[PDB]
Amino acid sequence: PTAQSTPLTSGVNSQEVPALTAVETGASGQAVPSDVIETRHVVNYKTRSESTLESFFGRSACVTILEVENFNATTDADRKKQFTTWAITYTDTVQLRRKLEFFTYSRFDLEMTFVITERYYASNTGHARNQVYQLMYIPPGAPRPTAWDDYTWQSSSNPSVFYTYGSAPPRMSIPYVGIANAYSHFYDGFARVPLKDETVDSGDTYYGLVTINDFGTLAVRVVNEYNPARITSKIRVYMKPKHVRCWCPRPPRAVPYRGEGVDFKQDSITPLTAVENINTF
Amino acid sequence: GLPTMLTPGSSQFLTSDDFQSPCALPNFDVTPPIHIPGEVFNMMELAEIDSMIPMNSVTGKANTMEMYPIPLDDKGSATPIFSISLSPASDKRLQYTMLGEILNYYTHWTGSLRFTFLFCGSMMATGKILLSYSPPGAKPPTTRKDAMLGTHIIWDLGLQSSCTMLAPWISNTVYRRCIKDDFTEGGYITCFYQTRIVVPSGTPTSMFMLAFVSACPDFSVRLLRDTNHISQRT
Amino acid sequence: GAQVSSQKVGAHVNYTTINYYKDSASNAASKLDFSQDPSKFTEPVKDIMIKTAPALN
Amino acid sequence: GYSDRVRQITLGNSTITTQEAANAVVAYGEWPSYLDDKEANPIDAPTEPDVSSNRFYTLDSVQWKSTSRGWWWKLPDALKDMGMFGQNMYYHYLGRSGYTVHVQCNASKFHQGALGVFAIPEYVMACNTEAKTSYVSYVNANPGEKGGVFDNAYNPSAEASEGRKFAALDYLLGCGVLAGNAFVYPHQIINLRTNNSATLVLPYVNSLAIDCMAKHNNWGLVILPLCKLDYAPNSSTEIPITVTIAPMFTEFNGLRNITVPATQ
Ligand SMILES: CC(=O)N[C@H]1[C@H]([C@H](O)[C@H](O)CO)O[C@@](O)(C(=O)O)C[C@@H]1O
Ligand SMILES: [Ca+2]
Ligand SMILES: [Ca+2]
Ligand SMILES: [Ca+2]
Ligand SMILES: [Ca+2]
Ligand SMILES: [Cl-]
Ligand SMILES: [Cl-]
Ligand SMILES: [Cl-]
Ligand SMILES: [Cl-]
Repeated sequence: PTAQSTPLTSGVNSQEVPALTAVETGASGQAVPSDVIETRHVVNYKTRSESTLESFFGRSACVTILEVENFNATTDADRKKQFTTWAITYTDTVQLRRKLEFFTYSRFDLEMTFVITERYYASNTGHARNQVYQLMYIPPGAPRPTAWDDYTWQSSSNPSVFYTYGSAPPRMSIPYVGIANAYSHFYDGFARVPLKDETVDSGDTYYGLVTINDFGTLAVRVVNEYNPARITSKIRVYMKPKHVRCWCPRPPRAVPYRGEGVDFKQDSITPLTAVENINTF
Repeated sequence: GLPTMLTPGSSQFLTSDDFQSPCALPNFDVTPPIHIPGEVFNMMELAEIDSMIPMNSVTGKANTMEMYPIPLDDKGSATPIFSISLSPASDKRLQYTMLGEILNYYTHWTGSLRFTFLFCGSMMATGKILLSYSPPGAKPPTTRKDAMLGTHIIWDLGLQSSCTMLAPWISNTVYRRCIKDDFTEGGYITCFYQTRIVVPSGTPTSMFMLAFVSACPDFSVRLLRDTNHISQRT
Repeated sequence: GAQVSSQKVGAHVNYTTINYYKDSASNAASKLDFSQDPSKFTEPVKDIMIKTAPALN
Repeated sequence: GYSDRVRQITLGNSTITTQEAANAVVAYGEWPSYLDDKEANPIDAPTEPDVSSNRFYTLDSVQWKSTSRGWWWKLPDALKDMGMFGQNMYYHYLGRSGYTVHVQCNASKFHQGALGVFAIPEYVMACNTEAKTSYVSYVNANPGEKGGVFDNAYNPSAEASEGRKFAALDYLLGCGVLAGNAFVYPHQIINLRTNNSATLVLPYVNSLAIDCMAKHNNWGLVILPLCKLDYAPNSSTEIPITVTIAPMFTEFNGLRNITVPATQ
């Protein structure tokens, strides 16, 4: 299937007036060039292949950067650097989020890919053997680690991937896991109804998708015990929506995000650059 | 084992690759689908919807609701009412339309652009307005007598509120670039009083029209890219 | 269970797919779907509007 | 004889006439309907109140002035205190509804102005404090039939506790997108020289078959003056905008004692 060909047409002198309409109806303009000019025949062999939803979304996008370290930790703060936990979301970054938010609702499987990088913290503390990483998906309710070597990492039921530094970026598919019939990109509501004369706090409650969304937690550790040389790591998380359906198109984000909601920032709500005059080519 | 030999590309992560991968949640039972209204299949479906051009984005009106309405009056000036380049991805006024926003995820565009004008004066206001598209390579039109040598429509104001002017696909290249570019310049859209707006007494002598842009069914885009319209601090 | 399908044309043409995994979520991209109905957004009107006829009669 | 400008709508015991319409919109080309057995979720026999609830309710009128920046309502919030619809809504955990929205604004052949009338699925709006995100009280999110107004200024609160309302900034559609692109949503325009009414028929829209009406608004209704009201003899004149909405194909599940939401 191709985009529209142009038919051979000459002029008109007619009570048929395709150039006029009434957009008050909620209909967009419909007229095409053959309605208002003399046209030649042009066969259109060109297709809209690359603007299908699958084509538009068919990219692995970075959604977050996580940090983990491997060293001899002697303080609570340093023990907490030996592993990391991250609430799974696309709202840490802006690019994939903005593309998804052309739509109100979506349904897709997810390809997740990871890029893992290291550097030496210092040069005077010898070397470090090649590191193995554990990335554990903790679904809502499953116990979260409090130490890099606690019982949770045995991962009998949670899916884990063990990644060997220098190997191909690890990758796995996630089904459409939504508890509704589609994912909601926008939710105009609350998680509960506050009732007349209840003692529950109404002063510090939130609004929208943040009150209801929970895709669980990614937990990452270096499996190796400490070397004399401290190693610091970054884990870049990539998402590609595949087998995509979307519903109810929206105007795209016009101004910077300032969090997980639709809120905007007072110093960043002037996207247009003023033109010199209404008559500026 | 089966003798194999690794080729170039082995172990790379290409972000536009299209491979199978093991499922982390095997034999998961997805929520059954239901019919939801408003399913979209193609971004070009969204490009065919009219959205308002912020045509009057001048100092004091840019980034206000007053950036959209195009000033009209009953004075019959020979000066153009508005003038804009056919640069639908890169122009300061077209880039933030729905079509402009979609084009800024692509490198290449082709096809015809539809400009629909809604007159929002009183019922008692009459007028004739010339809407012109001049393909590029000549003096940009600043007078009606130059504008009327191009592709144009004479709009008679009346019961039918709206008039559609086409910028038909007229290009050397098969695609134009979604950037400001001399080689793929699109030409000039202008607007003049053909007669003038006339009102009787007890009627506003100044008023507005709204300009909408949409893609025609001959329109398509290529070469997915990141937009310059969203960013974040690092 | 090999699927043979048309490739997207290049400069100047079938390809073979076998699914290796028991979960459809594991599969490569959905095949090109050229489905469209812009009218649900561009003309969602109750009464048919004929382009050549007046929008308001 | 039959005209795109002249329409009658009857639902239950209620009828609307208009002699200056501009066709009617059916959002996403889909008429509302009851929930099919093959898409159903809650298993209790639903209440289908039909004519008691599926009828035109007229909200308090608002005044269009040369200085008005616009109006918003949420649905089903705007109808929560409307006759038997409100009673069926609050006696049940779950509800679904379509709507006929009829926006009414007449003037004269000497007045000018244009209202954009938009039906927005999941109309999530920005909060009015930069100390927090997504920080809106239930009471401010759910004003009922009075709805709210847009502003042309954004003045977020000094203290988080004072900013728990929508920053309904007109040109960003109160949600960080440009208002000029609102036409991607089901809409009509009331252009005073052309028409005195807008009619939008809305199916139920959600990622679920049925949901908690007291927790979740499915639709926003936005009325924006695209072109300001002008009248040469009196620039300070006001003309009413009247909103009349009929629930359609209403269906409720999970009957119990009545929901009485917090009012402060
Ligand atoms: C992350 C970082 O900046 N590391 C730097 C360290 C540390 O600052 C100190 O070793 C800590 O005391 O110092 C170096 O001179 C080193 O050890 O060779 C360079 C190295 O890049
Ligand atoms: Ca063709
Ligand atoms: Ca017509
Ligand atoms: Ca012709
Ligand atoms: Ca009944
Ligand atoms: Cl272990
Ligand atoms: Cl070890
Ligand atoms: Cl109320
Ligand atoms: Cl209360």
